[PDB]
Amino acid sequence: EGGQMPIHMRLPKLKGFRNRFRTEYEIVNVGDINRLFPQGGAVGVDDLVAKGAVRKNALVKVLGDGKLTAKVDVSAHKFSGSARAKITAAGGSATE
Amino acid sequence: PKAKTHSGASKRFRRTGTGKIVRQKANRRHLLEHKPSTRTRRLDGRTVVAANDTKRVTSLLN
RNA sequence: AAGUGUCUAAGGGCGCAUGGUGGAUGCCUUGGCAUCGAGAGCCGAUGAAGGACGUGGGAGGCUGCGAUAUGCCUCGGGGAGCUGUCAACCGAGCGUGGAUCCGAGGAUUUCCGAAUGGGGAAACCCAGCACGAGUGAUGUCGUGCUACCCGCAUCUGAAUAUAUAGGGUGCGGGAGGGAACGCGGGGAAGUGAAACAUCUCAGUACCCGUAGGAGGAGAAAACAAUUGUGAUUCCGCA
RNA sequence: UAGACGGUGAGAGCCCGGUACGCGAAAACCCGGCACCUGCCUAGUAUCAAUUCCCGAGUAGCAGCGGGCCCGUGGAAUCCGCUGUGAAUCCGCCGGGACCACCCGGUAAGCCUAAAUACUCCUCGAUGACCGAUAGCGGAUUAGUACCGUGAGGGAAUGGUGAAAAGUACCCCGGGAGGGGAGUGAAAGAGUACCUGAAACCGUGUGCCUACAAUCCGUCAGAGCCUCCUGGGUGGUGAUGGCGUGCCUUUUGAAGAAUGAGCCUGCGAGUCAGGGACAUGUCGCAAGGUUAACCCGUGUGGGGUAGCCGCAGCGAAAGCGAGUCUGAAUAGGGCGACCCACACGCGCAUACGCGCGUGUGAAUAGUGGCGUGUUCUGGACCCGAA
RNA sequence: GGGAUGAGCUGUGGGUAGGGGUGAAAGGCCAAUCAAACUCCGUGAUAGCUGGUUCUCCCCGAAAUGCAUUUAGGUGCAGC
RNA sequence: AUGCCGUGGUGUAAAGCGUGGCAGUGAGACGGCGGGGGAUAAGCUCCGUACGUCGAAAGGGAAACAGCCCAGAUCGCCGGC
RNA sequence: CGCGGCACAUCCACCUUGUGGUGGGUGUGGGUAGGGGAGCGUCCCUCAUUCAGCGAAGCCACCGGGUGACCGGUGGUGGAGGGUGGGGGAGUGAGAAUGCAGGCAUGAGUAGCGACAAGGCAAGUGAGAACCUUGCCCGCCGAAAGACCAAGGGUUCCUGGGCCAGGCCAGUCCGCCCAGGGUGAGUCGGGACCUAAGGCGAGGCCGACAGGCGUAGUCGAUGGACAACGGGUUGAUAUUC
RNA sequence: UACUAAAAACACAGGUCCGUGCGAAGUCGCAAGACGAUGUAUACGGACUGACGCCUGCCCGGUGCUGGAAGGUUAAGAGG
RNA sequence: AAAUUCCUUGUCGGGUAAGUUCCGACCUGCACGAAUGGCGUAACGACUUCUCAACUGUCUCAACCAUAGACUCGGCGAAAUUGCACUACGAGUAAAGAUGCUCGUUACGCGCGGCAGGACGAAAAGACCCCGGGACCUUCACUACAACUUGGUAUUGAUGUGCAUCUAACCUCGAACCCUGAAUCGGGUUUAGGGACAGUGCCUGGCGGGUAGUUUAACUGGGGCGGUUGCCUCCUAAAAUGUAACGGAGGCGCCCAAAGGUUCCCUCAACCUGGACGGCAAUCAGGUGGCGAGUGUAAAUGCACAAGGGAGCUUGACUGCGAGACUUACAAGUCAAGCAGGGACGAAAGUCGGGAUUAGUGAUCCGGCACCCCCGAGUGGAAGGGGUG
Ligand SMILES: [Mg+2]
Ligand SMILES: [Mg+2]
Ligand SMILES: [Mg+2]
Ligand SMILES: [Mg+2]
Ligand SMILES: [Mg+2]
Ligand SMILES: [Mg+2]
Ligand SMILES: [Mg+2]
Ligand SMILES: [Mg+2]
Ligand SMILES: [Mg+2]
Ligand SMILES: [Mg+2]
Ligand SMILES: [Mg+2]
Ligand SMILES: [Mg+2]
Ligand SMILES: [Mg+2]
Ligand SMILES: [Mg+2]
Ligand SMILES: [Mg+2]
Ligand SMILES: [Mg+2]
Ligand SMILES: [Mg+2]
Ligand SMILES: [Mg+2]
Ligand SMILES: [Mg+2]
Ligand SMILES: [Mg+2]
Ligand SMILES: [Mg+2]
Ligand SMILES: [Mg+2]
Ligand SMILES: [Mg+2]
Ligand SMILES: [Mg+2]
Ligand SMILES: [Mg+2]
Ligand SMILES: [Mg+2]
Ligand SMILES: [Mg+2]
Ligand SMILES: [Mg+2]
Ligand SMILES: [Mg+2]
Ligand SMILES: [Mg+2]
Ligand SMILES: [Mg+2]
Ligand SMILES: [Mg+2]
Ligand SMILES: [Mg+2]
Ligand SMILES: [Mg+2]
Ligand SMILES: [Mg+2]
Ligand SMILES: [Mg+2]
Ligand SMILES: [Mg+2]
Ligand SMILES: [Mg+2]
Ligand SMILES: [Mg+2]
Ligand SMILES: [Mg+2]
Ligand SMILES: [Mg+2]
Ligand SMILES: [Mg+2]
Ligand SMILES: [Mg+2]
Ligand SMILES: [Mg+2]
Ligand SMILES: [Mg+2]
Ligand SMILES: [Mg+2]
Ligand SMILES: [Mg+2]
Ligand SMILES: [Mg+2]
Ligand SMILES: [Mg+2]
Ligand SMILES: [Mg+2]
Ligand SMILES: [Mg+2]
Ligand SMILES: [Mg+2]
Ligand SMILES: [Mg+2]
Ligand SMILES: [Mg+2]
Ligand SMILES: [Mg+2]
Ligand SMILES: [Mg+2]
Ligand SMILES: [Mg+2]
Ligand SMILES: [Mg+2]
Ligand SMILES: [Mg+2]
Ligand SMILES: [Mg+2]
Ligand SMILES: [Mg+2]
Ligand SMILES: [Mg+2]
Ligand SMILES: [Mg+2]
Ligand SMILES: [Mg+2]
Ligand SMILES: [Mg+2]
Ligand SMILES: [Mg+2]
Ligand SMILES: [Mg+2]
Ligand SMILES: [Mg+2]
Ligand SMILES: [Mg+2]
Ligand SMILES: [Mg+2]
Ligand SMILES: [Mg+2]
Ligand SMILES: [Mg+2]
Ligand SMILES: [Mg+2]
Ligand SMILES: [Mg+2]
Ligand SMILES: [Mg+2]
Ligand SMILES: [Mg+2]
Ligand SMILES: [Mg+2]
Ligand SMILES: [Mg+2]
Ligand SMILES: [Mg+2]
Ligand SMILES: [Mg+2]
Ligand SMILES: [Mg+2]
Ligand SMILES: [Mg+2]
Ligand SMILES: [Mg+2]
Ligand SMILES: [Mg+2]
Ligand SMILES: [Mg+2]
Ligand SMILES: [Mg+2]
Ligand SMILES: [Mg+2]
Ligand SMILES: [Mg+2]
Ligand SMILES: [Mg+2]
Ligand SMILES: [Mg+2]
Ligand SMILES: [Mg+2]
Ligand SMILES: [Mg+2]
Ligand SMILES: [Mg+2]
Ligand SMILES: [Mg+2]
Ligand SMILES: [Mg+2]
Ligand SMILES: [Mg+2]
Ligand SMILES: [Mg+2]
Ligand SMILES: [Mg+2]
Ligand SMILES: [Mg+2]
Ligand SMILES: [Mg+2]
Ligand SMILES: [Mg+2]
Ligand SMILES: [Mg+2]
Ligand SMILES: [Mg+2]
Ligand SMILES: [Mg+2]
Ligand SMILES: [Mg+2]
Ligand SMILES: [Mg+2]
Ligand SMILES: [Mg+2]
Ligand SMILES: [Mg+2]
Ligand SMILES: [Mg+2]
Ligand SMILES: [Mg+2]
Ligand SMILES: [Mg+2]
Ligand SMILES: [Mg+2]
Ligand SMILES: [Mg+2]
Ligand SMILES: [Mg+2]
Ligand SMILES: [Mg+2]
Ligand SMILES: [Mg+2]
Ligand SMILES: [Mg+2]
Ligand SMILES: [Mg+2]
Ligand SMILES: [Mg+2]
Ligand SMILES: [Mg+2]
Ligand SMILES: [Mg+2]
Ligand SMILES: [Mg+2]
Ligand SMILES: [Mg+2]
Ligand SMILES: [Mg+2]
Ligand SMILES: [Mg+2]
Ligand SMILES: [Mg+2]
Ligand SMILES: [Mg+2]
Ligand SMILES: [Mg+2]
Ligand SMILES: [Mg+2]
Ligand SMILES: [Mg+2]
Ligand SMILES: [Mg+2]
Ligand SMILES: [Mg+2]
Ligand SMILES: [Mg+2]
Ligand SMILES: [Mg+2]
Ligand SMILES: [Mg+2]
Ligand SMILES: [Mg+2]
Ligand SMILES: [Mg+2]
Ligand SMILES: [Mg+2]
Ligand SMILES: [Mg+2]
Ligand SMILES: [Mg+2]
Ligand SMILES: [Mg+2]
Ligand SMILES: [Mg+2]
Ligand SMILES: [Mg+2]
Ligand SMILES: [Mg+2]
Ligand SMILES: [Mg+2]
Ligand SMILES: [Mg+2]
Ligand SMILES: [Mg+2]
Ligand SMILES: [Mg+2]
Ligand SMILES: [Mg+2]
Repeated sequence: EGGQMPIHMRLPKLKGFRNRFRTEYEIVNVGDINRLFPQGGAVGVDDLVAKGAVRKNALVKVLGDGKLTAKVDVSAHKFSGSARAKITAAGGSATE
Repeated sequence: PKAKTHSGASKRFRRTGTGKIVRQKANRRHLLEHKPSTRTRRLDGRTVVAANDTKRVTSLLN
């Protein structure tokens, strides 16, 4: 910028560190589980990888966006609180 | 070859969920005694990069 | 008398016509460039790579060859022309009793060159020994061998005794070259940092050593993280 | 099974060399087999028990100074070099990023090891939306030659008659050179100065103008001549009148007496690579999209899910999640979600609608390809130092 | 015009080599080049500087300002 | 006085604004008006000016004459104002 | 302003009312840097089609055409490749870089034709003579402008030819071109003898490597040693025959 | 000062100072080695001055050089 | 009065008709001076300088002659340069010096020999100057390195009391002998010495223009020198904002624990009149006096309703925030109601997130400290990192 201290040097670094050991979760929402599994039934990590709501070979957690009207038995990793709330409210089960 | 992203820019800017580029603000690192809390709180947090810095900042991050 | 009134080209301009110069354009090509698929990946003291000087019926160059000199022998192929090419002219010949030509193997292979008998301004000079040839005899000619270092094996064992250094002999080997690719080692600067020293350039260029057909690496003092993988290399990701 | 390619007097499958295809090797070399040969085994095995010994040294470790790894010495781990110090042999030692404990992994200080990888001086066989004589190699030509330099080094230029030399006998001018006539040839409007034969440049002939006029050289107006066709129109010229300060670069501003250009011909400057980056145009598929290496195919085709991008964000992070961070806060703020047009279907509003689901966008929403502009790293539009 | 038996001139053969040589010293000379030779290579060095950058038409059309700048003939952002 | 800010009407196509792609420019000149510096010199210099022209604007006028006055060249006409 | 042509933007009405066309309005069309849009020409490839020895390309002239880059027709020349269209790809366009190569102008029939020794006549040869040959006059050098050697050059030497290049003019001449010929050593100058400076250097010492230095030794004349004189002869050799 | 400077510049004989006790000091080389020198303080090297005559005064504060080591400061090493 | 003297042609004397030069002095030495030698000096000098004689074409002042060119003829036959071209002059105009533009004037076309005023003639991308880059040079610029030097440690040992001695490491370019035939090399053997020193390796301090790479600002009416560089206030500034100059003026790089917050109270300066020390001006009293005083500190805008003066109690000189604004290229800078926590003052209303306001300041990086316990390289820790201040 002609010699004044540039924008990438005037400003401070963003604070903090990145966690080397962070566990990243693929995300599925009970809304899209309802969308992909209208009749309910057993829901597995492999099953919703196959139906395409989640990437393969990753830990997947279920979140609570959208409605659940399906009697669903979802076996995922580390559900959300609202996710279990509406999964059981629809009569299904949420299992690690 | 493959483009190298600018290191200092990558540590001074980040993108939000909708693509806005944010940044923290200068003058909060030291000489804080004479700075009143109104000024330090104005300087606290993150702001969106100025509209006419956006193009160069995006070029640096990309 | 007054007046108006053409015409002329020393040369020059413009346009045509017709030529010259020149070598563009177009179209080519016994030449290149970049690849792909196969090979071959070394040559050298049994003298290399590369040369010098010679060699042909005619002068030179190229090319081939080496005093056996565009050539010698053998084994194959082939079948009528041939005596290479700039490059025509001739001259003189050869060939179905198989030439020219093509393939393979061998023979010859001056001198220089690692060059190595010694010397030297590379392609030159001067030898020693042995065996032959030649002379009346010295002269002279031909062929081998004769560098240094290393290793091995034998003999000897200085000062000095044990001994060793060294020396003698006999076998082997090395040396030098090669476009790229490998490995190990040494290792810039310009440049970039809008200056510049950290940093970069870049372990690049270059250099040294040293290969091989490839090389290096390679068989866990490995990774990994609670079930695990199981030499190395290389490619793609990450 | 031959229409590859080239030659032959002009585009040849049937004319020639060949081509498809089929044969072919004395010998040499290469490859493989059988022998011959060489080497190993014909004596160990199992169990018990863990009393004894064995595992590669000036090495490891440690300290110093360096090097190298993303690590530029940092808390510096692993690895390498030198200096000093200097172990232990499994109830050892090393690594797991200071270190300690535990746990896990492995056995340094000896060597060898194919294949997948790199390269092409060289040999065959092909190929080219490569060049075509100022190009392409410097080199189609005496080419690393000539030439230049003491030397290391530098380093050119020069291709084309014609199908066939049929390369012009003979005669004439001329000392020859050169030419004329003859002759050859389809052509000499191909004559070894040779295919085509542009421009600059140089003549010759010819129409008009031009020796009283001050001219960026033209332009508009315009007589008259000349020419060729039917007074008229072309084409040439241009007496005479007006207007009129070259081109380029670079400048506030140049006709400028600022720069560059004698002329002509040829050559001489935003290119290419990358699943790069951004944005766009377009096309495919679409909550998905797409492969990379690689594999298989005479190809451009078919496989190939590793990966990448999209799919949820917030937070330094643990983490939580349509939320999340700050905060004591059911305070406020930050960032993020409320995703589109048309239609139907539902849990139903009289038929018109909130939400949620099919669908249809084959721009949806992304993703991949291709085009373009810009950009990154490369010489990066080209030329130029000291 | 100076020296011209001398610190003379000159031949032949040799030695010293580039941050080096040599210099009765002028930064002189080291192959017509010397305040660091020449050649090749790094290399197409770099140059905020100078120059050049080639066909056409259609539409629109600036700026020579502010801020900052080891900046002032450059550049970033703004303005247009 | 102008100028400026807001607002309500009226008028006015190529206003404005946001956000992207691609810029160039960042040496200005003179003239009018208001000022500084200078010697109320300079074809001087430095500012201001919803001022102009040149720059990048040909045509007409000013003898000639970027920057003054008139006027903004789409092309053609041997028409007119 | 009038009349006619074009273009851009935008608006209104018909036609598959946006891919958009048609008609009509309205406004607009100076322009450097610069942005955007649309095209011309060259070459190559693919597909289709069509020309071409009854003549392609290229070039030249003339006549025409388009809003521009440019295009077409006809004829001449020429001798083997073109045209058009759908696409694809560029070493795709030059007037400038004191750009590069080649050709050719301008200066200009100009300067100059290289020492201030000096030429002349007669005859000859010849196509051609200031320059060549012969003779004779004249002049110049003569411590060289003569005769030799070394270094260097390399055949320039001699003979016979030649005469378009070269020679600063011309040339019959020539150190030019062509062919043939020519250089004879016991004693000359060198080696086979010797060593100087210096060079190389077995082993060796030193140095990470590369390599440096150096002993023995071996080279290295410009020096030391070493035996020939006089005459004659060829076109060209001679202390050589 | 080859090629615009020949001088008053350089050199010089003479002078002084400093270094050097000997494979010296100095110099060339990483070293070996070499020159110095087949020299040995009447010698060699460096510095300044510049025949000869008369002379060469003051300052040791600064900076060098030479010598000294009482004390202060301090690196590695040891220590811990 | 100089190879030194600026003033300066100093002054005096000499030399000349006339002397800024010359010679001799004077001393007022801008700025002489003793080995960067001082002052002299015979001889010497293609040195510099002044004078005289002689001599002369140097000159007054030129003339003539010969030769080589020039010129003519014949032959051969370049060159630099070149945007063009049937290239006048004057006065103008214009990038401010015109063949080319204006208005005039002058001029038949073309050669030849001459001259050199112009074509800002030709030649070398100005050497001067400035800007950018470079090179080399210097040094008490920076940072390195070589060399030199210091200590530790290894090589490196023994004995006694760091010191001494010893010898065996190591060293010797002391000597002899052998390889060796030829050897001033080398090596070995012996001897004579030195000697755990030296040298060398690693580590380490010093020194180090000897060498190397580099830096050494910009603005600027050219550059240098001088001055300046950020912030605040005013004027310039053309009555919003903004606005340049090396334009005109000043301040700032703090201070205050109260000079902050709050509650309450007060009004100043000056003048006049009277009054022990006391006066023009100390304190007092009374009038008059609305701001002429004061404001921590420049200036401006403000403040008498006070923001000026005084007193009481206090720490809001807060924590978590912050709608919305101003300003602005960006980075920054500025204001902020109001909400909550926990407080201060106040009876309450309320006010308080420093100071009447606007200067008293410094991005990022890299680190430090306190806290929080966020991550913690197999795991538990820890190291280290992170957040907040
Ligand atoms: Mg902080
Ligand atoms: Mg604070
Ligand atoms: Mg051609
Ligand atoms: Mg081999
Ligand atoms: Mg031949
Ligand atoms: Mg031959
Ligand atoms: Mg033989
Ligand atoms: Mg046979
Ligand atoms: Mg044969
Ligand atoms: Mg053979
Ligand atoms: Mg030999
Ligand atoms: Mg030899
Ligand atoms: Mg013995
Ligand atoms: Mg080898
Ligand atoms: Mg560097
Ligand atoms: Mg730099
Ligand atoms: Mg730069
Ligand atoms: Mg191997
Ligand atoms: Mg064919
Ligand atoms: Mg270590
Ligand atoms: Mg390291
Ligand atoms: Mg082991
Ligand atoms: Mg092992
Ligand atoms: Mg191996
Ligand atoms: Mg392998
Ligand atoms: Mg191959
Ligand atoms: Mg081939
Ligand atoms: Mg070529
Ligand atoms: Mg030569
Ligand atoms: Mg004829
Ligand atoms: Mg005829
Ligand atoms: Mg005929
Ligand atoms: Mg023909
Ligand atoms: Mg020709
Ligand atoms: Mg021809
Ligand atoms: Mg007339
Ligand atoms: Mg006139
Ligand atoms: Mg006219
Ligand atoms: Mg301009
Ligand atoms: Mg100017
Ligand atoms: Mg000009
Ligand atoms: Mg001119
Ligand atoms: Mg200029
Ligand atoms: Mg020019
Ligand atoms: Mg995040
Ligand atoms: Mg929120
Ligand atoms: Mg799409
Ligand atoms: Mg492309
Ligand atoms: Mg360049
Ligand atoms: Mg003389
Ligand atoms: Mg004399
Ligand atoms: Mg004399
Ligand atoms: Mg000098
Ligand atoms: Mg020279
Ligand atoms: Mg240099
Ligand atoms: Mg490079
Ligand atoms: Mg416009
Ligand atoms: Mg700065
Ligand atoms: Mg910009
Ligand atoms: Mg600027
Ligand atoms: Mg400016
Ligand atoms: Mg201005
Ligand atoms: Mg004014
Ligand atoms: Mg002005
Ligand atoms: Mg103005
Ligand atoms: Mg105008
Ligand atoms: Mg006008
Ligand atoms: Mg006019
Ligand atoms: Mg009228
Ligand atoms: Mg336009
Ligand atoms: Mg207009
Ligand atoms: Mg433009
Ligand atoms: Mg025909
Ligand atoms: Mg014809
Ligand atoms: Mg063609
Ligand atoms: Mg035509
Ligand atoms: Mg035609
Ligand atoms: Mg034709
Ligand atoms: Mg064509
Ligand atoms: Mg086509
Ligand atoms: Mg195309
Ligand atoms: Mg091109
Ligand atoms: Mg051209
Ligand atoms: Mg040109
Ligand atoms: Mg030329
Ligand atoms: Mg002339
Ligand atoms: Mg003449
Ligand atoms: Mg002559
Ligand atoms: Mg005669
Ligand atoms: Mg005489
Ligand atoms: Mg005499
Ligand atoms: Mg002769
Ligand atoms: Mg003859
Ligand atoms: Mg002749
Ligand atoms: Mg002649
Ligand atoms: Mg040796
Ligand atoms: Mg030697
Ligand atoms: Mg010798
Ligand atoms: Mg000899
Ligand atoms: Mg001799
Ligand atoms: Mg003779
Ligand atoms: Mg000179
Ligand atoms: Mg001279
Ligand atoms: Mg002396
Ligand atoms: Mg002494
Ligand atoms: Mg010494
Ligand atoms: Mg001294
Ligand atoms: Mg002196
Ligand atoms: Mg003294
Ligand atoms: Mg003292
Ligand atoms: Mg004097
Ligand atoms: Mg005087
Ligand atoms: Mg005097
Ligand atoms: Mg002195
Ligand atoms: Mg003196
Ligand atoms: Mg003299
Ligand atoms: Mg005369
Ligand atoms: Mg003449
Ligand atoms: Mg005239
Ligand atoms: Mg004039
Ligand atoms: Mg005039
Ligand atoms: Mg004119
Ligand atoms: Mg004349
Ligand atoms: Mg002149
Ligand atoms: Mg000039
Ligand atoms: Mg210049
Ligand atoms: Mg010093
Ligand atoms: Mg020491
Ligand atoms: Mg030591
Ligand atoms: Mg230096
Ligand atoms: Mg540098
Ligand atoms: Mg400056
Ligand atoms: Mg100034
Ligand atoms: Mg104002
Ligand atoms: Mg105003
Ligand atoms: Mg101040
Ligand atoms: Mg208070
Ligand atoms: Mg108060
Ligand atoms: Mg505070
Ligand atoms: Mg806020
Ligand atoms: Mg409260
Ligand atoms: Mg209370
Ligand atoms: Mg408040
Ligand atoms: Mg204050
Ligand atoms: Mg930094
Ligand atoms: Mg852990
Ligand atoms: Mg660990
Ligand atoms: Mg901690
Ligand atoms: Mg906070």
